[PDB]
Amino acid sequence: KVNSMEAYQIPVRSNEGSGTQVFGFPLQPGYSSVFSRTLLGEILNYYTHWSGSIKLTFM
Amino acid sequence: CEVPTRLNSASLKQPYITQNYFPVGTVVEYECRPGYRREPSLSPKLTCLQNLKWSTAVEFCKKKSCPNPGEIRNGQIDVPGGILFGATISFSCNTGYKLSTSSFCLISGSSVQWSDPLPEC
Amino acid sequence: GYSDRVRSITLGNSTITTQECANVVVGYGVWPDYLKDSEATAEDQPTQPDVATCRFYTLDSVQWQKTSPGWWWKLPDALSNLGLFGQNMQYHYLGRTGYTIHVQCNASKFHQGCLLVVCVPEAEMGCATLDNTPSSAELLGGDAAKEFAGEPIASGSNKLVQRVVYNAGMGIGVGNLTIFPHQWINLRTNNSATIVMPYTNSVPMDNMFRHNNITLMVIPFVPLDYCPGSTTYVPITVTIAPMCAEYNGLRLASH
Amino acid sequence: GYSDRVRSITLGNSTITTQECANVVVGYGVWPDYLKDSEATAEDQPTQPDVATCRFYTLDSVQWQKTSPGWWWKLPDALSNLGLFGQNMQYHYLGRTGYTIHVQCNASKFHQGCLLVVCVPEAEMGCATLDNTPSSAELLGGDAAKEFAGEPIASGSNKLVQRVVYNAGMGIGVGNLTIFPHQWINLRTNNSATIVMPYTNSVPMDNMFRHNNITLMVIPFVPLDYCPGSTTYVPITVTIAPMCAEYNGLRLASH
Amino acid sequence: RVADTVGTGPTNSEAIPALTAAETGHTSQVVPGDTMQTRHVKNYHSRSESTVENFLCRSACVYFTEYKNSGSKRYAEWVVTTRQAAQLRRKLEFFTYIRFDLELTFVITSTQQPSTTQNQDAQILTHQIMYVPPGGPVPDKVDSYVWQTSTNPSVFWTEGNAPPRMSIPFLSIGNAYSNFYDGWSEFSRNGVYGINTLNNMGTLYARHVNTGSTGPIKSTIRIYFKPKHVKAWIPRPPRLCQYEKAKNVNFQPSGVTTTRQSITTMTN
Amino acid sequence: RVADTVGTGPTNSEAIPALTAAETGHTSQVVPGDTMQTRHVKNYHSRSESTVENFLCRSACVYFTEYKNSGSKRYAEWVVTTRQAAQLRRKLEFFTYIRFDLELTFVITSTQQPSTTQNQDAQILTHQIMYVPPGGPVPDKVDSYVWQTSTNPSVFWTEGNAPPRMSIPFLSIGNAYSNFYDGWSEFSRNGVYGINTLNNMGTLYARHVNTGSTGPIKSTIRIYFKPKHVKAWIPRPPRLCQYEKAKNVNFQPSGVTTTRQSITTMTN
Amino acid sequence: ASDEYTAGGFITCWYQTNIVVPADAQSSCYIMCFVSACNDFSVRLLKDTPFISQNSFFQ
Amino acid sequence: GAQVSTQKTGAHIHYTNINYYKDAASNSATRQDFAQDPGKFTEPVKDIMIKSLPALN
Amino acid sequence: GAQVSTQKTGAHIHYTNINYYKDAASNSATRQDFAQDPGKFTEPVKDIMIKSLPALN
Ligand SMILES: CCCCCCCCCCCCCCCC(=O)O
Ligand SMILES: CCCCCCCCCCCCCCCC(=O)O
Repeated sequence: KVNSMEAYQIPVRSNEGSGTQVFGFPLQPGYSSVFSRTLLGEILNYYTHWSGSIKLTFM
Repeated sequence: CEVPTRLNSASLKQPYITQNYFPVGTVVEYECRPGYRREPSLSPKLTCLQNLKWSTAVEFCKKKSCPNPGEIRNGQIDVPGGILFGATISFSCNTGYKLSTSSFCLISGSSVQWSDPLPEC
Repeated sequence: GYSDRVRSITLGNSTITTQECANVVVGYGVWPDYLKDSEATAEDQPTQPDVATCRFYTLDSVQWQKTSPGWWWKLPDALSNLGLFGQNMQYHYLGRTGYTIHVQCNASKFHQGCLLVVCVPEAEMGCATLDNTPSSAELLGGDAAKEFAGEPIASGSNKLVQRVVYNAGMGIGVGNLTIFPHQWINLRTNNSATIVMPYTNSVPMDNMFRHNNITLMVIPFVPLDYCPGSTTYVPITVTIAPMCAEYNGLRLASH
Repeated sequence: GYSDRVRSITLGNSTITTQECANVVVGYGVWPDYLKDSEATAEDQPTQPDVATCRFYTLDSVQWQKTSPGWWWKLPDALSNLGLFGQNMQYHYLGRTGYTIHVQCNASKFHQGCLLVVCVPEAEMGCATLDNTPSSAELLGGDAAKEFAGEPIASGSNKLVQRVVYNAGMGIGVGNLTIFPHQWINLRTNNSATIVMPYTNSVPMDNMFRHNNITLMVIPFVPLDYCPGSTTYVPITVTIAPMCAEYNGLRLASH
Repeated sequence: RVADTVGTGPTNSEAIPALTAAETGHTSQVVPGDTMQTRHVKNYHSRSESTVENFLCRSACVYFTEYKNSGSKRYAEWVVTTRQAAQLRRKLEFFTYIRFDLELTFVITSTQQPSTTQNQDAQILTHQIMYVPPGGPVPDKVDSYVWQTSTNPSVFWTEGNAPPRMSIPFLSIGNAYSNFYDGWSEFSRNGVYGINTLNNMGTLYARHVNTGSTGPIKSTIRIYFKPKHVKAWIPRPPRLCQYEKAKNVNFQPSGVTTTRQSITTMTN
Repeated sequence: RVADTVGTGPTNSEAIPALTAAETGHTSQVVPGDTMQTRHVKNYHSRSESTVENFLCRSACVYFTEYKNSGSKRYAEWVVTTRQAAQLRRKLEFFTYIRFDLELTFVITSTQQPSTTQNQDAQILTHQIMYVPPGGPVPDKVDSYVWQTSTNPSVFWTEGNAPPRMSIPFLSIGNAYSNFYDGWSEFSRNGVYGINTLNNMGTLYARHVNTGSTGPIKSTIRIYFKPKHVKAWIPRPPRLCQYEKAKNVNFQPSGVTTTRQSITTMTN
Repeated sequence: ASDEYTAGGFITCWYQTNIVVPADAQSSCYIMCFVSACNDFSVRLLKDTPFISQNSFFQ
Repeated sequence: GAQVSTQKTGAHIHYTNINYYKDAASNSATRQDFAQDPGKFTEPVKDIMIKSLPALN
Repeated sequence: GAQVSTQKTGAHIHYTNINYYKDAASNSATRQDFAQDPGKFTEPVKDIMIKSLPALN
């Protein structure tokens, strides 16, 4: 999925159940593969300490 | 061009290994050495450029992960170096019980497994 | 009273109306203007047509299919053969203009998808063969749109442009492009996206035939989808209007 | 500008958002508060956690079917084993809190139905056998929802609760319940219903394990209906947040 | 100084700070105190090491070459370009247009080569580094007349001393440097395509002023570039792929990131 | 200035300055003039060399390692830690939490190794010392691309000059350094236990920039740490036993002091 | 970098109710996620990115 | 003709600078320019957007 | 912008200091901070204890 655009899509579909999980990942912008290549991650990988809040926008 | 760059993760694919003349614009392919698993994002190919120099090369393979060690009854497992290929876990016992002592993640067939099984204590 | 989902734009003898629109993105916060006397370098007097040049030109349409990678357009090249704009930039040696881009897509409430509409300044692209450089025909498509490719272009003795959608032909990250003034077309929210771009360059004026300043990239991030029975042909249209355009160095027409 | 169909609620470290909501019902016009010095009776100092206790807890979901009679929840019992709230009311002898109830249902424009969401104070219930009284397990369902019954429960040598929907287990009239602060979920108008309830009782504080102050009753008055092809699984979720909660009499944990 | 947090409480209003439309492309300016209860804490942190200067203001090796005191290669040459290495190139490529003064530093180191000449007693070597602007007379040989360096700038360094350092102003015919160019050398859209057309920084030469010893000696000069007085415009995404050439942006396609087990995995 | 003595005389009162209870743990604030007759003498002595700064503000060697210009070991590495030596470690361990700036100084010395290569005429050696912060690309080989030191700090020294020296600020994610830690890396009370969990100061590398001669040469780099701007909290008793490891406080049991003949012996 | 002392936490997403789709409408949808730094964000030690690499001088 | 300016110290003592060359390209680096304006990249829209109000109304 | 302070001389003549770098971590060491307060370690008790009075009365 990393060799296409499908790496950016979170697949939510209707199911005969409730309370299941969609996604989950750790809060490691510098180390986690999820945030490593984002603008934030690419800027963090030039430094050693980070401190502040993170905004996640889901569309 | 000379011999392609040696990489710890992967090894030159056959028959390029038995080849010593590489003209300009020649592509060579690599393969993951044991255990090493192929990385889907990176592509294992190198091209001899006009400057008679190979293209930039990065580790195209990563170490395989051994299974979770488990949970030894009445015992403590010490994992100083993860559970990747080539690590070593240590088996200890609590005060009041008598106990192998260590296990090594090694390649056994097509995957990696622990060597010594969990002891009893 | 008012809503904020309706917007009209009037330039020259042309008008554009919208019923479902997001806001309007304004470049880097800068509105296009003319060149000042304290920042000019060329000495002869410029020409400013201001009516025929500053109007909405409508390029062709492209069909959005369930498997379309995306399209790109070079704006100095796209309007090169269209209207007086093309005739002006043809005879003149130097040119300076800002581009407003309006991209429109039409669908129902049962169609789903998402487009990113982005303006990249200085979108230098690569070639399938590491040695050699891309041909002008492959990089520049006039009167037509160039399409990205889902899978990597093969390397041989060729001058083809690397069209991988995930690398945007620049080898970078498609997600990180948002750094450039952009917008989205979410088929459940907005029919069209409008971006106003000023003149960005390192020199005050530049020849509009050998250098392309900005490139427009329309990339579907979520594929188009619908159930059988609804319309299968969904086109995308792009309207470009030049703004505050001035030209210098009148010379014999260049073909 | 504003609309009035959007509402956000923030309590503790939790937030609730809504795009299609009716107004907010506020108990009997009273907003929950703490206990005053001129109305207290217990003498030791109370504890007020105020952050962990005052947050949104989300119970399980229940499927709404074409033939569902309805469900009921005892709030002191529902949150008894969930979070610090459960630990606080466990160790303490006396407790006092107000409950805000948010019930949410999601559907399309082609689905039809109607739910009544009502908070009944002191919902004493009856038993299938006229002699004898109902068992605690039948009356109280924790970590789960209790369901009404379409047809009358048989009388024998049993401790089962009479679950008739038309008598609401109290022998009264389901239509007349509106006397209690309530709301409706009409699938063509509102996705969710929110009710804020203060602390109602005849004594200032009470043991939260042997007495249940209020009961939440979700009753479908118009059955769910749709045409073949649309989604058949429609769940209902209930989020409860305790408000202004104080406890007295620290003692050994009660299981 | 970074912005301090603001203390807030519970809320049951119609204000919807969290709900927004990203179709506009406007980044939401929400703070944690909008979706939860927060305390008021003064923040004393500072964004002083994140400024453009502190970011690019460090010495970085951009090239090194080797020349000898005998044989064929008696002098060394280099066509000035910052794309030779990867680290500084990738740091510079964050921006489309950059304007900056340059602090050049040179490190020169010699080494005795294996031979068979007996009785080797060398003397101190002196090196000359001559810069030729484009259009100048380039040295054709090591004893060339051009080494006079009348108009041309030159630096002379004796081994065992501190490394030579000089400051170069913003040299450009434009109003800013261009890291990227989307055009052709000719007006007919043919010929050189890319940033190579803009490049025209001249050539740099280096030689031994004396043989020093009867035995072979090879010297190596290292070039270090520290940008100062930096001003930058239009930022752009960092290079995901690996570089291949210095004259062009040509690359080999690579995946967006690195793959994990499933979409619910907390580990790499 | 130290407190001067006060002159007193005889006394037959009910004041009992000498009698006290040490059960409280209050140290008695009695002076000699309370239990005897004293003269008044001004005291001009000063506690200026007993301040925390003057105590810890001295250069101390914390490590030294050897690298060559040929063979296998072509470069040297060291994981930054102040527990390698005994003297500075024991001076620092007087306090639980310490905050201090660091003045680093490097001493590099070379030596010709026994061989059989004839005609040896070396040149001046230049050394490079590169510091990599944790998470950086560590050199895998001596001719590694990482030596560019774009973002990473580096120092270049030519032999025969004054030893290199630089100043490092208070680097820590906490509010003070911790000499002691009573916890585990994982929240489950398992894994690394001790001050090793807190340690994360990165790695320091060193190499010869040039071979210099056709014969073997071995260099040795010495690291010196001088604390300055020192602030300290919570003092603790000095290490009675001898140290054994750098990652932990493990020790071998030893007696409180040294034994004499009897309880009435005036000699050791 | 990855340090177990400075742990971050976990970010997850769950179905609150169920996706409600009318007849003749696709029941499988996608979500997208954006990340941005907050006003209090800050970073504190210049270093070299691990991703950038090179075997020999280009061209 | 010297310049006296404050140094970079921790929160919760002046330095002196003289220029010796006459080219203004030989001075030291400007390390203390802490000025920001992220409104060009974040929020480049034409109509202002208040946080608490709905974006599209 | 120089600082003139007294030196360390015997009991019973000024020095001049200028800062050249702009980091406040490059200054010299603070060798002349003679301030003490041993009341935290000696006498950390809650109720004051006068010397001449009995400790436990
Ligand atoms: C005595 C020796 C003098 C040497 C002078 C060398 C001058 C080099 C100037 C290089 C300027 C920077 C080039 C940037 C190129 C670009 O990004 O377009
Ligand atoms: C150019 C060379 C730069 C070298 C930089 C070395 C930085 C070392 C920093 C060490 C700080 C003190 C560590 C104390 C550890 C502790 O007690 O927890």
